[PDB]
Amino acid sequence: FLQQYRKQRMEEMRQQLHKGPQFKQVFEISSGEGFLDMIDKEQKSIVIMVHIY
Amino acid sequence: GHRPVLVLSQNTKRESGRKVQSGNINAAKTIADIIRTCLGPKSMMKMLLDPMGGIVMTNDGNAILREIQVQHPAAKSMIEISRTQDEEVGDGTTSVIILAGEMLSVAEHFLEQQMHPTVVISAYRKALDDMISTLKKISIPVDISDSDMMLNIINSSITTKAISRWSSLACNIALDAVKMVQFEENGRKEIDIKKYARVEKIPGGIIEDSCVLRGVMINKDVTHPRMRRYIKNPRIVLLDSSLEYKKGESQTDIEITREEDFTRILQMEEEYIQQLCEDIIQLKPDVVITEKGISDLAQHYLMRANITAIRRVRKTDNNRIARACGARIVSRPEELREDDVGTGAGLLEIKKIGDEYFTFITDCKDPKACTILLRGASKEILSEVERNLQDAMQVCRNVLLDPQLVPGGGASEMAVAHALTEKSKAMTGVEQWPYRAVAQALEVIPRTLIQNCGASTIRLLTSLRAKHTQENCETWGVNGETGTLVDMKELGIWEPLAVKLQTYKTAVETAVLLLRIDDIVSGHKKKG
Amino acid sequence: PLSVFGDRSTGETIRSQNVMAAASIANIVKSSLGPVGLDKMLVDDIGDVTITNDGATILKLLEVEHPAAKVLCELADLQDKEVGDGTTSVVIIAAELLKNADELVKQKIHPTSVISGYRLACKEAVRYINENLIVNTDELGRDCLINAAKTSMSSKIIGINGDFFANMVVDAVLAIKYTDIRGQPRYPVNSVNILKAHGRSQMESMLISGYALNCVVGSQGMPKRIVNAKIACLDFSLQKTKMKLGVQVVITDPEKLDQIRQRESDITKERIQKILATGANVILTTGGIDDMCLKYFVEAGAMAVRRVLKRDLKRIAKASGATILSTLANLEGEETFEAAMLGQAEEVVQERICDDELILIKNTKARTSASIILRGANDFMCDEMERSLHDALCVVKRVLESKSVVPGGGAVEAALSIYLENYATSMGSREQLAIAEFARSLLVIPNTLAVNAAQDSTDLVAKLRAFHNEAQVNPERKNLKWIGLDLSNGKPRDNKQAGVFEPTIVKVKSLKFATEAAITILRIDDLIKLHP
Ligand SMILES: Nc1ncnc2c1ncn2[C@@H]1O[C@H](COP(=O)(O)OP(=O)(O)O)[C@@H](O)[C@H]1O
Ligand SMILES: Nc1ncnc2c1ncn2[C@@H]1O[C@H](COP(=O)(O)OP(=O)(O)O)[C@@H](O)[C@H]1O
Ligand SMILES: [Mg+2]
Ligand SMILES: [Mg+2]
Repeated sequence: FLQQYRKQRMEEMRQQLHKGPQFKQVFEISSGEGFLDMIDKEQKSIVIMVHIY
Repeated sequence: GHRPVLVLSQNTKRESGRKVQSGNINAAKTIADIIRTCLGPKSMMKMLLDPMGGIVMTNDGNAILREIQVQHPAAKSMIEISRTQDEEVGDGTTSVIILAGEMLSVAEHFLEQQMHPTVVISAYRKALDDMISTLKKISIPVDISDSDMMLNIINSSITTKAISRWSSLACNIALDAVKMVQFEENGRKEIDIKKYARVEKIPGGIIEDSCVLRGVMINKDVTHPRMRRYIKNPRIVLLDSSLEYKKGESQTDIEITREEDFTRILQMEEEYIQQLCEDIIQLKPDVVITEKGISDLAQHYLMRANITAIRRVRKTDNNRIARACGARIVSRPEELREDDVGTGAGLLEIKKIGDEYFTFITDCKDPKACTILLRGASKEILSEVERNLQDAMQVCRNVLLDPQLVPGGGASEMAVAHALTEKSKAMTGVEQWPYRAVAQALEVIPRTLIQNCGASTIRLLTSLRAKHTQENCETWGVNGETGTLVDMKELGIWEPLAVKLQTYKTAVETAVLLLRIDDIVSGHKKKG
Repeated sequence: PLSVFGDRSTGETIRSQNVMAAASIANIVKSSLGPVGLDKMLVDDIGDVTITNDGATILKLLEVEHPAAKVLCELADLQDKEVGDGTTSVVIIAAELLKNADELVKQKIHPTSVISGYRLACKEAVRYINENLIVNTDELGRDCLINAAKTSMSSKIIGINGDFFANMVVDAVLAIKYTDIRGQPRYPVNSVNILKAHGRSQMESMLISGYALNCVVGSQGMPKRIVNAKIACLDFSLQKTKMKLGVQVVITDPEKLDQIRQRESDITKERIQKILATGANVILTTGGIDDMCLKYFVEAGAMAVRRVLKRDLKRIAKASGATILSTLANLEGEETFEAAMLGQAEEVVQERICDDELILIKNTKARTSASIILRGANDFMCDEMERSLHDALCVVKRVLESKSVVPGGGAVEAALSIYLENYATSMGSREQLAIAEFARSLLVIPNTLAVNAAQDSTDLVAKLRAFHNEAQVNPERKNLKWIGLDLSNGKPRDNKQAGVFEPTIVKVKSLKFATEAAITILRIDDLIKLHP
């Protein structure tokens, strides 16, 4: 029953006890040009994940 | 498009003057007022809803402040102060925020007039030096060899938490954990509550069954049912390297032309596994713990020697087991030595709790690491209990490192305030007013205790001040449960000098840091 | 008619625009000048908070669009790079010079005449400073360095604790003294490692008689303290050996595979065995160390640290006398490690600092090193502490290198204003006006100092000018050249006696850089802004 992933619970455990300092908030893009020059700029070999909401 | 000529960016906002100082001071005051009611033996708990869906039920100042997201940078500074206080001494987190807020309020009083902030800062620093001197003067020593007094100190530390109902059990657990994790090597003493003295919380059962184990407990089971689940006096061997055949670092393609080479290669894989297992067995152990995988063939060869094997153990857990059972982790099995075998663990047993298997090594002689097994109503209750136990262990370590002791219940605050007020009478300058104001700002702790107890703040505080004006009344504070004046050498509420020193220093320096700002610029790009 | 895809501004419009931009940049930081100045707290778009008093940091963090404003910001950065102090003063002086030059130009005075007058005034001001206002530090002793550090650290978060921080700075600077060729002593600041840790008060910051590493031991089984350390510094990783891209392993006889795989780690085992057999106790490497080598070091009872920074490793190696080894290859084609490559220290300890641990290498031999651990209330305060400490270290280095100092508190500015106002009458007819405006603009520093304290700036500056005029005219009143500003009481004061000193290089470089920036901006009378 390894598929049930008992390790998921402890993954949540140390994700909860991750760090000490403030956890910060997700950056919010306020303008379309902001999104455009955010993706256009920044290093190419770094992954950028955008969440439409 | 349309081009407006600009010096700075469009999204750059700048404000300065009295507005900035007032905003900073009110932000600090609001941060203090958030947790004002979570101080004292009669504090009320708060529910914090995580952005991730969790729930935090606590009256600890650091958790409440860290769970709150703020925009004003002064509030961010205050939260950082709370975290610093928690990390340094582990106690006094709620007191330092209130003290900083009160000091910033009494500073704002002067900044409303025509007094420059630098004068207030210099007066604050003089006052801080005098507070340190007075605190060191009124402190008393403690005998670390006296278990009763140490338990009393831990109790007075935890009387303000939800775990205070089971005070004796919690105090004994904390004292035993701190004492046994205490270590000495190469002339360097250490405690290291962070790495060792692990707290494991298993929901269910009763909290009266919680105890500190004479060893280490992990959430693991044997790799195969034929393993022995109960060994009387095990000899434990710890490893990091896998007990399975693995690829090498270099590209090592083979080229098979003869018929038997394939079966030969498989046979040598099996033979390598057997050789590793025989090298392990040569030390004649009973338990083998590995941070990585163990092959099935390795399990079989270990069974032939009647050896219990556990795999995929975390590095921190393996280090804790090494400290508990007196073993040394070995990477290459062929380099195992007799002194690397862990002898000293007086029992190993895998028992089932609920619907899960847990591995117990809980009869060690002189263990240097421990597992604090917490059982309780649910997950949040156990999280709060763990936080309280962490506070107790931090206080115990602070007392062990610094055997100075300071009266609690606001008695030290009033004593230091009276001493500073008496000292201020012989300065005759312009700095005497901020000096006296920040001296009297320490009275916010007894006032908060009286307010939380529900008694009359003004009458009790006036009586306490009048009592402290006497000749030997430095230990007179307020009873936080009955709202009456009492001598703390009779009530017994005492706190480490280190906690008080850290609280006063951090509060005064927070006030100094926030008093130096008159201009705020925001909105600019990070540029990096 | 031009048909240029862009905007064009010509003449008085662009001149006033440039002056406005420079004045705005100056006014941003004018509130952070002098002991009565106050810090600024900057917030990024991602919520990061920086609390600082340094002009260079403020102008670097700010996002600026106007080219003249960019020129002023780069001027502040250059002043920080080449001197380390006077970053706000140079910006203020340059902006005031530009404003007065534009005021002259608006009166139909040709910009070339203003530039010539500014150059003459700067040259004469430098000459007058070097010939009259400098004080040799030979007759002042160690107290001169302490006074310079105190003056530098005023207006900073560590100003009140200056009595302690100045001693710390002077000891740290003196600990790294060395003499290069030509017998000239040199003080390589930035070799003093600065570690920031929130926690105890400012007064409990530590000056380490050695080096401080922001690193911990690789394995928990290693000892945390070694008394007589034999430090071995390596520039290579200690991991399982892997062949390069050009080498391939092809197996035809199966019996060789086990030997190949065994040697693959026996190579590193032998290297570590040699390194430990030479007698080393502490091993520091810039590369990584895997578990097997960590266990070798643990069994040897030695301390091993991995991923050490290259600059930190170089500093430790040269302080302890060790040699950085990127390979264990000698000139005989063999693989050897010699005891002569081992550094020595009186102790190596992993100490706990606010629920965290760092490594201290105490009392390295054959060379003295220095490190400073700053304790503060939170991260922002520690950052400001580090910036102020760097400013003080740079000031002390400048004072020790060039043994001339000048009085602070605006005494130099007032003396230069009086002297240049007197001197302008002997040069030209319109460069006369330019030199007079240079002298008048030099008074912006004491004016800003007095304004920041809410004192009567006009009356104090008038009194200072009267004192310096009496000093320059009367021949036996030469002791009045040291009369500066006492901002605590709002009265003139003999700053040489009070201990308010600055390195001469700060004033000279600030004057030269501000004059050049003002000339560069004044050289513009037409702007074409091409559309992107
Ligand atoms: N029985 C008591 N009577 C009066 N005061 C008490 C008592 N127990 C604790 N206190 C006071 O309460 C304070 C502890 O409050 P607490 O909730 O721990 O805040 P913090 O976490 O900031 O220390 C101590 O300063 C102590 O003086
Ligand atoms: N103790 C003091 N008394 C009077 N003036 C001082 C004192 N300390 C520094 N000053 C003056 O304040 C001015 C501003 O210094 P500051 O702005 O802090 O340095 P920077 O220009 O590098 O930012 C200096 O020109 C100096 O002459
Ligand atoms: Mg407490
Ligand atoms: Mg300066």
